[PDB]
Order: sequence, then C-alpha cells, then structure tokens
Amino acid sequence: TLVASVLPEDLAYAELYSDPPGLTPLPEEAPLIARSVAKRRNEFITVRHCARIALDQLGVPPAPILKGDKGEPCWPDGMVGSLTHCAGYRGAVVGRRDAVRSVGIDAEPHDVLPNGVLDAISLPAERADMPRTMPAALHWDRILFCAKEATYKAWFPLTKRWLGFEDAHITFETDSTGWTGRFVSRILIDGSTLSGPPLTTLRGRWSVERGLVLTAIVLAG
Ligand SMILES: CCc1cccc(CC)c1NC(=O)NC(=N)NC
Ligand SMILES: [Mg+2]
Ligand SMILES: [Mg+2]
Ligand SMILES: [Mg+2]
Repeated sequence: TLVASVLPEDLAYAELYSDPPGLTPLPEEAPLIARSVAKRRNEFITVRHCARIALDQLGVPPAPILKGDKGEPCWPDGMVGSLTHCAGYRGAVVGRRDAVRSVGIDAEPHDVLPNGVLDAISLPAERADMPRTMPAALHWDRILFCAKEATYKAWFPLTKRWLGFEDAHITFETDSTGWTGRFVSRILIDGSTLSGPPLTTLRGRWSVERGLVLTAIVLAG
C-alpha cells in the first residue's frame, strides 16, 4: 500500500485505487448521498468500504460512518480515524482511541498546484524554506498542501475548531534514501482540546509514489 509508507494491534488501514462495481452504502449512509452526482457517490461508498475493512482488523463490526456538523466522520465507539479521496485513490486509517488519540491523512495527485493556490495554502517561510529541505523537481507545493490537510483532519476531532492554512507552520525533512520523509506541524493559535493536553506540534510523514502524494499524522494516546 501507499499509506503504509506514512504510518508508524492499535492501528489499521485499507486503500483502493478505483471504485469496485456493485458496492453499496449502508442504509444509514444512503441519505447522505441520495441526491449526489455519481463521482461523489462512488468515492463516498468506496472510502467507507475501506474504512470498514480497516475497522474490521481492529475487531469492530461493520458500521455506518456518518458525518458531523463540519463534515467530520463519525467513528464507532472507542475508535478514531481519517478518510481521504482524490483522483485514483481512496484511503482510510483507523486507530484504537486508548492508544491513538487522533489520525489525519490526505492524498493528492503529485502535480504542481494550480496557479494561485500556493499563496492561499502556505506561509511565507514555508514558500522560502521548504524547497531546500525537499528532493528536487518533486512538487513540494502539493506536498505542503497535503500536510496542511492531514494536519486539519487530525486537529479538528480534538478541538472542534477551525484551523486555517496560516495557523500552522509545517517544516519538512527528507529520509536518507528515497521520496519520503517527516514533517512537523506547529500550531500557531491556541491548541486547547476537548480533553487531554493542548496541541502544539503534530508530527507526520509524507511520501510520493505512483503519482500520488500521501501524508499522515498519528497522535499517540
Ligand atoms: C478550501 C479548503 C477545504 C474545502 C473543503 C473541504 C476541506 C477538507 C476539510 C478543505 N480543507 C481545509 O479546510 N483545510 C484546512 N483548513 N487546512 C489547514
Ligand atoms: Mg476527496
Ligand atoms: Mg484532501
Ligand atoms: Mg497523475
């Protein structure tokens, strides 16, 4: 799998690169996409099948994954997780909450960002400093965006607050060999959480492989 390259039972994952035919949502999930276009129905159904495959590894029976007020997934009791879909990818990573406080993941096509998007998703020091810490000709701008998305998805279940692109400073390193490495997201705003200690730094991993960027953050419980 692609997502295993960005991950450290208590944790499980599943991914697919297409939408297998004949997949259906659970009855509780069907209303959420009753009037949705085909592409949305397909990604929604496939990513939730991945989530149920991953949850099954952790001993959890198949259950619907509904969405909260800010779109966040609703996990079975005692579980945490994250979902992502982009062209050519559906993925789910789930964790046992006693050992895993939060998960955030993201996948994007490994392409340059469209013109204008970089300025909307980055901080000035990231634009200045990140290219030197990253392997050449890789789309560091797209990787930064993915790191911002994994950061928000790991952040939101714990704070239930907005995190803007300007609210976290992300610094990168590259592993000795290959197209992978670590990143650290430092929250610049108050990181108070619903329970437990406040969020300050979130450590994650990034990977470029098979035309996709993957990022993931797994916060220890
Ligand atoms: C315009 C951004 C967007 C639109 C729709 C859905 C999502 C996913 C939650 C996002 N991304 C974020 O809001 N990212 C984020 N705040 N990163 C720090
Ligand atoms: Mg998507
Ligand atoms: Mg995304
Ligand atoms: Mg491509």
